[PDB]
Amino acid sequence: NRDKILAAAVRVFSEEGLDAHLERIAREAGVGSGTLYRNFPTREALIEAAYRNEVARLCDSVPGLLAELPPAEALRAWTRRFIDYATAKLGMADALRAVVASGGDPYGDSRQLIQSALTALMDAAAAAGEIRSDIRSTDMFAALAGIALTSSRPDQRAQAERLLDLVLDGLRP
Amino acid sequence: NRDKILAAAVRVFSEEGLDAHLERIAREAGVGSGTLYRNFPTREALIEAAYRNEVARLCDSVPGLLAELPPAEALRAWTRRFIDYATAKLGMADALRAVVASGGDPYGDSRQLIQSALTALMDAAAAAGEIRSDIRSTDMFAALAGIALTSSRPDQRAQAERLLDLVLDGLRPTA
Ligand SMILES: [Cl-]
Repeated sequence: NRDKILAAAVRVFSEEGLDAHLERIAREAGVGSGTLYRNFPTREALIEAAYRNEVARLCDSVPGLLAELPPAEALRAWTRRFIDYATAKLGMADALRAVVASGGDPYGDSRQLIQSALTALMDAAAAAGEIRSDIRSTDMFAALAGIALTSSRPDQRAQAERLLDLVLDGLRP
Repeated sequence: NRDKILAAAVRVFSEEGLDAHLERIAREAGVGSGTLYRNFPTREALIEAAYRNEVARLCDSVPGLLAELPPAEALRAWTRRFIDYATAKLGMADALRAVVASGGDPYGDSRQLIQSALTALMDAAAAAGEIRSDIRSTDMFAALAGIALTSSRPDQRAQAERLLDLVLDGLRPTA
């Protein structure tokens, strides 16, 4: 419902930019525009909420991934989700740029939250002996950030996947 | 510098709500007020950032706590940090309201982030056999929230510690 509105926000802001038709987001989410407005009264609030929700969905996937997969495989799956997040962030670049230029702070403590999710994955994989234990999570984060910077476009997805494979291979015991 | 400002903001807004003077926050953070205005050009932007920082610090303590303590004791230490957060939240009630009434949203996905931190703690403690595995993290969240609502005054400190003990005892395994 909320997740539906904010998923729709990512899509519509990515396609239409800052000037997106808000009624389109409501309708795609199967919701009235009064409902959209009661929850997200300004377009900047909606943009920021959509960004924050991408961040939270990425971070909050970790316990479930660790529950279902061996920890190095959990880390690998999560790195794909990190690129999905990067591709989303890039998709709504014009919208996020506008919120910042108008005085907003969509980002807040997102970098720390994402770093901590990575630390949780890497501590579990290192404890299991599935990865080396001497790599810092802050350096892995920088590696993923660079792959985001070079390879976040939808058309760069194969290169992004191969670069993720290379960095994950750098973690091998 | 930012962590300092934001920590000071939470402290001052939770104590004084909207009577908070920005000069007091700058002072406690040890920074010049121009520096504070440069970074947070609006009182509501300061309040929102302070709240979000408080949530993220609470969530991000989980890996480190699980690295240093047996997982049920990690859970216990973190639940005290949760009550610290929820007490601050209650104290910042007027300030958080003012962020809303200007069309902003301090809360975002905070509930989800904090519930997930709780899930991480409870998953580890159940895997280790140190707690039962059949309690829901949304229920544990509501239990801790309730303690913050009943037992937030400085004179209720000991009660809050006893309620935390009671809730953690409800988590005890069969064997
Ligand atoms: Cl944040």
